[PDB]
Amino acid sequence: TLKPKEIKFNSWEELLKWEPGAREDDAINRGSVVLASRRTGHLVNEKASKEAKVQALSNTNSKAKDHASVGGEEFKAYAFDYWQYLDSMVFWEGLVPTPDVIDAGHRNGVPVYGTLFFNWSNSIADQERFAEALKQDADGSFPIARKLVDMAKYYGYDGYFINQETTGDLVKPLGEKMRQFMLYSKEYAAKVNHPIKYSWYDAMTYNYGRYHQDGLGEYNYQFMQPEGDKVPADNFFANFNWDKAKNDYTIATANWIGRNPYDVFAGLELQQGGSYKTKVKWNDILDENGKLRLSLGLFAPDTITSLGKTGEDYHKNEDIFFTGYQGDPTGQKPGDKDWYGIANLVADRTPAVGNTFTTSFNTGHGKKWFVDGKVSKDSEWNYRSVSGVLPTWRWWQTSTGEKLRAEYDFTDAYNGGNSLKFSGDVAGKTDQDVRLYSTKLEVTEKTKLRVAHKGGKGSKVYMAFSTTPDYKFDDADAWKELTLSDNWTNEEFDLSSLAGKTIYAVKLFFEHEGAVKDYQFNLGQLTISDNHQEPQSPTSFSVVKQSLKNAQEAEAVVQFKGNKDADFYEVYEKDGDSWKLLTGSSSTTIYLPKVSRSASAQGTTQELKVVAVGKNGVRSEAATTTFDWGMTVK
Repeated sequence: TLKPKEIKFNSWEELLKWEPGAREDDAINRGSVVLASRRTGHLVNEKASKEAKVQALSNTNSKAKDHASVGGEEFKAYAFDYWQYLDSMVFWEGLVPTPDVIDAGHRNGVPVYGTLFFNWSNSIADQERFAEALKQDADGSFPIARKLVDMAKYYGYDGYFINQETTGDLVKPLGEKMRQFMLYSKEYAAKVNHPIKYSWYDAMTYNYGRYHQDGLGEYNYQFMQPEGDKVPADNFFANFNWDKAKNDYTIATANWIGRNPYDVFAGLELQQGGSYKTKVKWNDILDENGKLRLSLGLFAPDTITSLGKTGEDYHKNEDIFFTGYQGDPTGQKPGDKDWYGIANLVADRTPAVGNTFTTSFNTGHGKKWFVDGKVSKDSEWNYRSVSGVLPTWRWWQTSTGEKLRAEYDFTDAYNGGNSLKFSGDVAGKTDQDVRLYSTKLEVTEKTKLRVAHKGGKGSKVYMAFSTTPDYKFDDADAWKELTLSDNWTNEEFDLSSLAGKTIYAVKLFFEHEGAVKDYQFNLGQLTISDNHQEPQSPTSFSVVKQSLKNAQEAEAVVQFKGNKDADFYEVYEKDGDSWKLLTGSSSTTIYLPKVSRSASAQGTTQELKVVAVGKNGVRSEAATTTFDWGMTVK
């Protein structure tokens, strides 16, 4: 079988038999993107906290029977892009996160954890499964802990969330061994130079089996207890029935043991709640100033995909959840709403740091895949490995009058599945802006700006940069007017006049001199970089495996050698006289679910190509190979 699959073990015996590289889909299942660094920018909301954090517990993947661990030929997906408000993402459905989640999170500077779940049960089988995980070697080391760390290192993810719901007589005496399993793990992980973190569900008490405190208290503090300068659980997930007293108790307990209260994440039951419709006791967790006194644990936020019928709906509903009903991360919750947007309460972070930043607003899914403004893949996909960096703010807008609607555009894009679209009936003379990205980008004599865009008829449009951390746009050398036309254009601007300065934010600015019915402008790509070169072509490109369905459709896997300048790679087939994109991936091993030929295809072979897409947004030259069908079509 060629299709890569999620990694699951039926027993601890099977896990102990695990070895790096010993599975046929290992080359594909490894994460390929290193965890990016992030900056915390100037606060944009008066009620947001730099202390309060957010951890998502997400069922990230399709549950369809034969779904691939990389994604699939379907638009609808948990195409998460609100990384800027997350501390970490927990892959809820299994032990080993998939490469599409790992790569997406890491590009955005968010660590990704697997889940170690012990069944809500007191069956002897389950208590034994639990005891067995804590088996020690002669030395007191934990062989299961080693395999967990070895896998985190090999597949390239950042640790585990432990949900220990198993209870009973065999479970009760194992509090210290559970605690030492976590401490041991982290010692071993530091020794293999791949440190991990643990997060811990409020379930198993130290001495009394399963009992949720809905908080940190007298029965579970041991799992957070400092051991010299180390700790067992890094993060604690409080059960959902917290209130004012329990939160007070949590804070008191954390403080007494010498832990930061913000390492406790108050659970929100978003599955039974219905995402942003969840009835949260905000009054119990916000202080007198309207500010979070604990961190927030999002249970099953992926639930939000079921609130709307389309992929477009997914993003619009995520907006309500993460930015809030007011629709601007600088604004306050509306008086007629109960839900606070995460941005209302928690500060954003940004991976746009260094000398180079690029994005084409790739959300990791699409109805089509565009290549420089032209349809290349004329059909639906989700391959979240290629998820890029979407706007920090959705949407921070000011206007002398009315505001354009900002949204994702899945009908037209420059590169990937979507652009950003700004549209509305402009009623009269107006100046307005859309502040898009928080950044920390160092400008040199070599720094250029590349912007791909379309439309804007009836306006002047500019891109402007703030060269101060407080996001002021007062620098005359930091404004570039765009040359507008009705088709996609990609323009380059010299930033050398800003050499020695740092860019902290990116905005668009719009001027309309009068009314404009049906106004529309699209932003399709944004790059700030001191490198304008094509990355090297991939080398050693071949079909390594194939499986034909018939003379016109096959699965394949391809492999090649890439380079450090590549962000991700695109694979295409030649369909008659037209190159058409198949898929993209951060990896150098790539599954092709459908290589296909038309009824009139000539010969017994077909050309494929792979292209590196640079960290600077520039494509390499293609590497090519020949897929051999072994047969003609007719």
